[PDB]
Amino acid sequence: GFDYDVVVVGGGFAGATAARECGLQGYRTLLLEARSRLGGRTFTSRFAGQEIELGGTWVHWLQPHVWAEMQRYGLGVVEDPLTNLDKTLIMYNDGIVESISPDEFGKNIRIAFEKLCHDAWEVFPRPHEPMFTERARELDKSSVLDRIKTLGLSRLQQAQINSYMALYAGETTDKFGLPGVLKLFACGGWNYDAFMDTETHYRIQGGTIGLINAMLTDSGAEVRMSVPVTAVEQVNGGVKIKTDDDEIITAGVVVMTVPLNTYKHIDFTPALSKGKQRFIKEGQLSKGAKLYVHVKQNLGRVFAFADEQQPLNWVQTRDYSDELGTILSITIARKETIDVNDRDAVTREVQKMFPGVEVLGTAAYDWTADPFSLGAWAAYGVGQLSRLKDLQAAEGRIVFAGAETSNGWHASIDGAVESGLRAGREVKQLLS
Amino acid sequence: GFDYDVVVVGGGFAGATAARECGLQGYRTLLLEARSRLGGRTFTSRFAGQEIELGGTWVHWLQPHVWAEMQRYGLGVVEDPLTNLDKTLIMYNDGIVESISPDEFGKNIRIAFEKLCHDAWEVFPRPHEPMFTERARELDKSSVLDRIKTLGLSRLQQAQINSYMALYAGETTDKFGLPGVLKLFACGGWNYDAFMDTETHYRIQGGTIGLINAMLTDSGAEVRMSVPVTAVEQVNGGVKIKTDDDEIITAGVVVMTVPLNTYKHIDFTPALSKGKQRFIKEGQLSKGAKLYVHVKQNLGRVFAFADEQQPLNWVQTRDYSDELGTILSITIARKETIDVNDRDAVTREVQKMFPGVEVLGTAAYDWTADPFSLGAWAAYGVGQLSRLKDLQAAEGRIVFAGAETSNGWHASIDGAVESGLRAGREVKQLLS
Ligand SMILES: Cc1cc2c(cc1C)N(C[C@H](O)[C@H](O)[C@H](O)COP(=O)(O)OP(=O)(O)OC[C@H]1O[C@@H](n3cnc4c(N)ncnc43)[C@H](O)[C@@H]1O)c1[nH]c(=O)[nH]c(=O)c1N2
Ligand SMILES: Cc1cc2c(cc1C)N(C[C@H](O)[C@H](O)[C@H](O)COP(=O)(O)OP(=O)(O)OC[C@H]1O[C@@H](n3cnc4c(N)ncnc43)[C@H](O)[C@@H]1O)c1[nH]c(=O)[nH]c(=O)c1N2
Ligand SMILES: CN1CCC[C@H]1c1cccnc1
Ligand SMILES: CN1CCC[C@H]1c1cccnc1
Repeated sequence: GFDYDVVVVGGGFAGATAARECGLQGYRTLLLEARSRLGGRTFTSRFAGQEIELGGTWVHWLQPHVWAEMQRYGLGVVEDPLTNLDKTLIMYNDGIVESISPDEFGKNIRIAFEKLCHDAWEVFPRPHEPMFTERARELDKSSVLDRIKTLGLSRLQQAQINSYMALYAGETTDKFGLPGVLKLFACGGWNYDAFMDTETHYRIQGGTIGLINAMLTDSGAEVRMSVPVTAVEQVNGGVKIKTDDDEIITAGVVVMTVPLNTYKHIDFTPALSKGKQRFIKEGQLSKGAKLYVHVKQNLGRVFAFADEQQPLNWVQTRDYSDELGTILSITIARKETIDVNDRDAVTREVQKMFPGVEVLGTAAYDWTADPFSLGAWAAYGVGQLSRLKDLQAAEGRIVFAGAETSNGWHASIDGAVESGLRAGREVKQLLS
Repeated sequence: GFDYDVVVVGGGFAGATAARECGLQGYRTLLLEARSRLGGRTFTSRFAGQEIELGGTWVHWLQPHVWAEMQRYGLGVVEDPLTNLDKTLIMYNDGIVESISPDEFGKNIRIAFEKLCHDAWEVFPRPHEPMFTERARELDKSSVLDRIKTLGLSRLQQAQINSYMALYAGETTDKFGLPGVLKLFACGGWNYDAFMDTETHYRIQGGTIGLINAMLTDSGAEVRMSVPVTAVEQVNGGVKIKTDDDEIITAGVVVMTVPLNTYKHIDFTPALSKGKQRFIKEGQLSKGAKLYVHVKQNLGRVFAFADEQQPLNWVQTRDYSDELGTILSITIARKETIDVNDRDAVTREVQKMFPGVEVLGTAAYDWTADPFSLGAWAAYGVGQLSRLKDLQAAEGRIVFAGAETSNGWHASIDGAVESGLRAGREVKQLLS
């Protein structure tokens, strides 16, 4: 006799997926979202006359959960200009920007990545069972920098791969866990060309928010925004959920999908297991941010890495023409290197990378400062992947999901969807 | 005012998927299946104390649609013994059986396959859009043998790759379309090690029939077996469906999922488009069959190719031990090379490959003789992939699906599931 069969906390991809799974079974379903918008660590917006994605953006058909959703809802891919590049740049830690022949640039990051992931087949034959091999557990004592130091890379190759890895860490690479990277590489078919294609090439037709809305419309669930959950109590065979204004909603089961780094906002009664408490105290690593810049010049199709002591770590073209100029998509590994909301600073750093351009505008999102993400994409520190099952475990009538808790594409939209399908299955089990 | 909102014809993976999609929307749904069982070109059975799969068997997490279903229903993988092989054999067209070091055997098929598919990245950058490039249309004038003749392969390599390709054709390789193979290779991450892992390594926990049953239970649809549809007439804004005993069922929309090679059993009014009629007159190529053999000896973990003039084209171990002996899974490219239901012949051919073994039993399935498949897995002849859209097109209130009609993994369970998700979306569009 509860208010709802299931309450889903969080309206990103994990929560939207879980609510869709539950609603299609006929369960009375409520989704509670803290922000005044949906999408979570994805956010569709507009800038310089284009639709832009200020969080998670790119997907691929090798990513099984999100691709199946795109198949169900009839969403095509939209290709960003990553082939036939006009310029490929590396900006080293010492501030030098060097233009590299695009063919040579791609050959060298491929060599570095395949060397970094040389044992991916042996360590992760089953990337959706991350601790399947003893070697993966042994490697979880090492960081990505530990391995980079043994590869004998050239100066170009070392700068490229350390830029790539600092971005995926949202942190310096001495803190970044090694097995999680090998596992993503295995997910992308154990080969660099395939894996790179999955990461920044194709966007969703209609945007991330379009797929969120399709799922929630399908679900039939009641959806409420601007309602943060601040406490969850298991009592009377179900759960009592309290919001910041002390209203109480009861439910048979709760699906938690909030980002790991935000669990400090929520009091659990009884306390969560010690393993989960350890993960909550640690958090995940990433301190990233994202921004678009509109410049007056037509730079064509460009790509740049910047190493971890520099701010503009991953740059590529979103749009270009003589009439428009260029819109650049820029992802930042560590928000401490640049205040993406400080336009003067942004203009200085962009000109450092592209001397002589005039900045006509910017659009930025500081995911690390946002109270309802407190960080960016999921990134495991040393030793954390080994303990993933602690985060995944159900605790009585509370089910846990979110990209951090997925087995496969944990840094991606796909991993969020995966965790939501798992959550739907677990809700069905708990309501049987 | 029809009997049903939607009638799904056929209870293989495409039909089970479509019925699930439609039932979860609340549409009044009926599935009609011709055989007295479900599963279509998959069939879970029992032999020598083990559960066996006499049709489609192996899946992979790089296959997005079937993997997402396994995530939803909580189905793990079951690994067959393909690593650390004890014996790898090649049987040439001239009947010689040669034992090859397993490491060398794998190196040589990898070289042959990567050479055959050397241009897969350029021809199929988007494997789910098969005619995206002009080069793919140009290559659809050539057969797989046409390309093999230009590779300069060794005797071992040519025999290995021609065996592999005759199996995927279910026919001799001079008739097999080239682009469809390049496209499957692209689906498997554009690399041989990944692609091979997707094809014969992992089975579905609980079997193909377990996943069919889960989908149809979820669907809530009414399911009727031993009811072949023999005619479909579009009339009165919907469809009239006639069965072999002249009963008539009416519906708003019909989803056709029967195998292409069986369309001769069904009269359409009005006639289907000329493009579809051409495909129906041509059919798809494969003439394959499958069988398991129980021998008294423990052969360990074995793998064999046999070239296309010989019958046992793809052999691997299903189970082995000293107490049990060995169960071998054998797939046959062309049913004209061996009568899989003739036990004496099977014993002769197995002994030709494994001289000295004692055959204790067999279990076989002649998919090419079965009236409700009239062939095996989908295999395109020369020029057919270019015309795929003709087969996919809706015709008024009739939607078409089945693995032959998919864009990606068309030779697989995954492509069937893909086509069923597409059909569900199209039914939703037609009922709006
Ligand atoms: C800048 C940037 C860039 C990328 C990416 C992320 C970021 C930040 N990613 C990763 C991808 O965006 C990410 O993995 C998923 O969006 C995570 O979805 P979840 O639903 O797990 O969490 P997510 O954080 O999206 O959703 C959780 C929800 O919980 C809410 N919430 C928090 N506390 C709450 C409370 N107390 N009460 C109620 N609700 C609460 C939040 O407001 C949020 O809506 C990505 N991926 C990819 O596939 N391709 C890409 O290109 C990128 N790039
Ligand atoms: C021997 C063998 C081996 C393999 C495979 C196939 C075969 C035959 N495949 C391919 C895979 O099995 C195949 O692609 C799908 O099962 C096809 O699913 P569909 O639903 O498209 O057709 P499918 O043929 O399964 O379903 C069509 C249904 O329509 C019914 N029907 C026909 N005419 C009718 C009528 N007039 N009225 C009513 N119903 C009618 C049939 O009885 C059948 O149940 C495979 N794939 C893979 O992923 N891994 C693998 O290892 C293999 N290996
Ligand atoms: C594809 N991604 C997953 C998480 C980070 C992200 C990414 C990669 C390159 C540039 N920006 C974001
Ligand atoms: C994995 N497959 C798809 C269709 C044919 C099939 C196959 C491959 C190897 C041996 N038997 C069947």
